[PDB]
Amino acid sequence: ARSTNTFNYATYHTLDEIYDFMDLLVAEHPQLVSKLQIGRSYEGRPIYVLKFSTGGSNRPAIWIDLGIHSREWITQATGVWFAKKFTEDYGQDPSFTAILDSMDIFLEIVTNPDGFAFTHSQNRLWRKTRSVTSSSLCVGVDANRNWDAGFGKAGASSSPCSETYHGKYANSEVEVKSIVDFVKDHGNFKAFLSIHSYSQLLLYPYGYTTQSIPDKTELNQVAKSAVEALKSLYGTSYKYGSIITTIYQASGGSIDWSYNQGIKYSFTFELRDTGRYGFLLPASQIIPTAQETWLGVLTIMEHTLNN
Ligand SMILES: O=C(O)[C@@H](O)Cc1ccccc1
Ligand SMILES: [Zn+2]
Repeated sequence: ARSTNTFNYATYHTLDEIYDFMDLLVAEHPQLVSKLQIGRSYEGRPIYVLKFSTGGSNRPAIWIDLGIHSREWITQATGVWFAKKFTEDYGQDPSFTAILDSMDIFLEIVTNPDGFAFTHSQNRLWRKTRSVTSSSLCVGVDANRNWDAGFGKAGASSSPCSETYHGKYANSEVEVKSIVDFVKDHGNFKAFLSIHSYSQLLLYPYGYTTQSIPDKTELNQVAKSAVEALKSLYGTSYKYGSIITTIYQASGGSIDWSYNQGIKYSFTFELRDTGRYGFLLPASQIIPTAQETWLGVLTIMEHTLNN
């Protein structure tokens, strides 16, 4: 792909293709997009975030990350599509234009680059990072169990060989600490969205505790509105609710952490499907998934801009 206009959005790509895509995009829309390196992975690959902004100084922002679990390929694919869509819709879509005119969007397409490279080279279903666990033969940590939110409580495994291993301590994974430092340093994030697959769910906090968040009514109403928007295109049906009541008890998850930092609009999307293909969703479903997920995300952004 010589231009972001010739990149194939309807197929799954490797890490290099996605990193090359980032530079094409910046080159084409220098005034709107910037590439930031917020850290380096365990195996030393750069960790990149795309910043979409029309100016200002430390405008309130929206965080969106994809690919924290490497095998959920539909998420990195949706992230690439979103990056392109942002550049297409600014100045065309009134709603999206109003958002970018007042807020910045930070997009992390490949949150776990080492695991992503591993899914391409050796094990398509790899979920964790690739950090070497000292007193074990088992590699990696579930980066979505490593956050400082009920860290180590029920909903995570203490065994290094588990798919849900939480790691030695909160934020032990550089892929996680890189995000934590960046968001803490920025201090003006208003929304935090973390995308996964599969199950077709829209979740809000909490996963580590049965306690209800103080903003439950509002977040529930936003979730309802976002799922209605998403369903409007292809009829894809999503359920919504707090993590613990909807999926399962899970400790150390990112949105529990972000909400505890005061970032009210903290949500996780679990993309298509419901099990027919699961992690191996056909390339033919990439665009439809991305398009409908965009309506759900845009709904949340609109609420953020106004409240
Ligand atoms: O097991 C997982 O990571 C997610 O799919 C569910 C989840 C989302 C957000 C926070 C905790 C858990
Ligand atoms: Zn996941």
